[PDB]
Amino acid sequence: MAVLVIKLIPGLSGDIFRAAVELGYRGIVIEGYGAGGIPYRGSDLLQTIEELSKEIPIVMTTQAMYDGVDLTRVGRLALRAGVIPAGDMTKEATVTKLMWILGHTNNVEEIKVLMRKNLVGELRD
Amino acid sequence: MKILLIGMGGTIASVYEASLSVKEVLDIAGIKDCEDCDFLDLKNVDSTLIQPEDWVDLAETLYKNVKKYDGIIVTHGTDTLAYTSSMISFMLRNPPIPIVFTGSMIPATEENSDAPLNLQTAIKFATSGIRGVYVAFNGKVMLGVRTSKVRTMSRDAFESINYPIIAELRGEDLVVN
Repeated sequence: MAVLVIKLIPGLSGDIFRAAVELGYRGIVIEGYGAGGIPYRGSDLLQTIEELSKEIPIVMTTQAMYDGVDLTRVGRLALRAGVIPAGDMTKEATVTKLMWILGHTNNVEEIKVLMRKNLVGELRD
Repeated sequence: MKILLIGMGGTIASVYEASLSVKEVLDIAGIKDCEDCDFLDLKNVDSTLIQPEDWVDLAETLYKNVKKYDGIIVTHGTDTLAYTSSMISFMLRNPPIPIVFTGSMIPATEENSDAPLNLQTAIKFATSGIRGVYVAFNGKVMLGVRTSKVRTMSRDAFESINYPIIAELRGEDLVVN
């Protein structure tokens, strides 16, 4: 049921993510840069995420206020690593949607579908 | 015709812990002509203490009352108001009535309180028959899953993010957007 929300900043490694899985956290939300930044050089983040993504759901939203995230167009990268996009969801809707889904399922492939589907108007899909 | 008001406490109810019951909150806020209302103090706690289990009880309760009332209002501390409203939106997929969260930046016992406006806003929308989960604040009504607390020291504390404002109480009119 438990969820960790981390804001991406420069000089931030995978090590803390590894430790959340290792602490029994069930999901991670990342406030990426802009429309979905994911550092892929000078950083183990892209590696580390690519590992943990196929264990727990790793959700990508933005640290900005307006305009969701568009990994399709750094983003494609993360998507191909296992990152689940929050699209245009609020931070609150993103956290609570994930949690709601968790207590129902543990399977990352299913979560990715539900997290992508518009349930109650939270999301433009 | 008939609305239920459910207290969870918050800054609106303090004399953040809810000293004041929800019925008392409505009174001091200045909504007198409401006996075709009922009241239920579910919590009476500082909202920064809100936990996922609190969400479960509220939704349980909300489920007990959707077929019993025409509209439902939940008063809340502002700090986590939008987490609750978002989570209830998922737990109550497709409510048959409006369900409207609100609260205030200034306690209702102060004479500058935004509680009168937010409460009149929630009332006007809960009697509107426009179904779903919403947040009422500073004259505006926002979708519960699209609402975020955006300012920490202003009356205009909440905003619809990536979505348009649902309605707006202008004078005594509900202008749907």
